[PDB]
Amino acid sequence: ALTQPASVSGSPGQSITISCTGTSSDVGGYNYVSWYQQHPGKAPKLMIYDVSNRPSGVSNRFSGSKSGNTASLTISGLQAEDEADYYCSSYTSSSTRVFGTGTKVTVL
Amino acid sequence: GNYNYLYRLFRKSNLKPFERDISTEIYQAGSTPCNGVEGFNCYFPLQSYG
Amino acid sequence: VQLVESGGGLIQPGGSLRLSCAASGFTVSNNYMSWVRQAPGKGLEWVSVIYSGGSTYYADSVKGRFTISRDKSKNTLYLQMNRLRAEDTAVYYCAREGEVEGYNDFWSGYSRDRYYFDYWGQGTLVTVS
Repeated sequence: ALTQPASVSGSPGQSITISCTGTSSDVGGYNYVSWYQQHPGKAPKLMIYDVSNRPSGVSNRFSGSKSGNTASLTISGLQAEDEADYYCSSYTSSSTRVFGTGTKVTVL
Repeated sequence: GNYNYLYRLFRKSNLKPFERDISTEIYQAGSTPCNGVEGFNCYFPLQSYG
Repeated sequence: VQLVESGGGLIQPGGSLRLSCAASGFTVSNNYMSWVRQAPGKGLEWVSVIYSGGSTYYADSVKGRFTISRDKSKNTLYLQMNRLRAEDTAVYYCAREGEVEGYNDFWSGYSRDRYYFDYWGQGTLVTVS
């Protein structure tokens, strides 16, 4: 499975990093780590895919990376709308997909 | 949506003239192991038009 | 691209429930379709995924109990749930995978993999009691 910090917090203007440690099979072996944003009562939204890339139509402050078995979502310039939980979905390692525990961000 | 026409998205190799194939065997672009199974780097044969 | 779901509701343990996910603007055979559930106020758990054709892949928590299917004619995605249990109480989402050449980063061509999640369904409540 994928482990995530249960919550992170920060003030508007600065940056926050979000970690996701897993095995060497999916995150450390493969390169299809993704990130999502889900507001309470809404369906999740694709935030990051293909690791380094970002889907068009999304604020360019969002950024992701992975160092070995650990994935990273480096959000920059937090605003008020960013308040939501973020799930890290890596590749599946032979079609048994996985998700992180979720990181509920709280903006000051 | 009349999604009823296929177009052999990526076929095994280049096609000779006036040749037709209906084989829907799974195409592998990475490793060989996958035999008739759509795996990590083994995608299903044709597409469906929109 | 639209994904509407229906079929969830109150049900007793051990019974049967079949979910529906009608997809407009694309097909259950163009790109990979996957089911993902979220327990009330909890994380996301991938339920199952069917590839563009010939795949019945599930999770170890639902193997032998859930079977994923589709109807090409009606362009709907189905999920049979047999022998439901109390820990299956969640809202279920049908997620379409990434279309081939997503957002077309003009470097790589047509290799289907593009493993991520595109727009989701609305979700339906499944309460097993």
